[PDB]
Amino acid sequence: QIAPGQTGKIADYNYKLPDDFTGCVIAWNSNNLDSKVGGNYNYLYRLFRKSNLKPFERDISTEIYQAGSTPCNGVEGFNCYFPLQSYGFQPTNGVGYQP
Amino acid sequence: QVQLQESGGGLVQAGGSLRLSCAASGSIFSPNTMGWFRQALGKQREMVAVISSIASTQYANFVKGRFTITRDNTKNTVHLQMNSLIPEDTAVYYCYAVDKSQDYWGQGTQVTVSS
Repeated sequence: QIAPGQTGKIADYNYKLPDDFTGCVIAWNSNNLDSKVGGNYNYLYRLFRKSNLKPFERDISTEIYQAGSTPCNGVEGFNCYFPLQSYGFQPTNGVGYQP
Repeated sequence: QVQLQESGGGLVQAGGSLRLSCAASGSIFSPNTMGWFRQALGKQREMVAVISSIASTQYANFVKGRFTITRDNTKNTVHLQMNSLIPEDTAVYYCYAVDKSQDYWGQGTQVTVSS
């Protein structure tokens, strides 16, 4: 999902790359560096936003999103969720779920 | 070296009250986010609460309506009011500066409640 012209929860709700990129994306397997036995939940991920980003936009707002019609007022509940879930990075995870 | 000082825990009987504090020094650029996280021996970090620069307060469903965060703009510090305590709250807490760059965690505050 880290490449220009793509979509997905990361490409749309984390970090948008414009269709006219000039540059390089490079990553390496961090299984033995970032995973712990009990799960490394220090890396947080959003699934919900009001709208898609603009390229190179960074939103660190933690505002609780209103899934329903009633306002949340910063309090979770019915149809109210935090932006950030945690990722279960473990050394026994499969390649797809590895860091 | 961004350093956050933790204080205000200890031993309290069921139903008591405490006031924890994280005071932040170092870089901590203006758009920061101060959170508090729970860990009991045998579990991982449980997210307790969060305040951003917007001053909005966010709390988990575990402790609904029982704990509060107070924000001090002058010293940019945070005080967590621990009220209506219950032995399910027996867990060391750590506070978390989201900031804009490298994140920094706490040294811990022992919170114990039992009878």
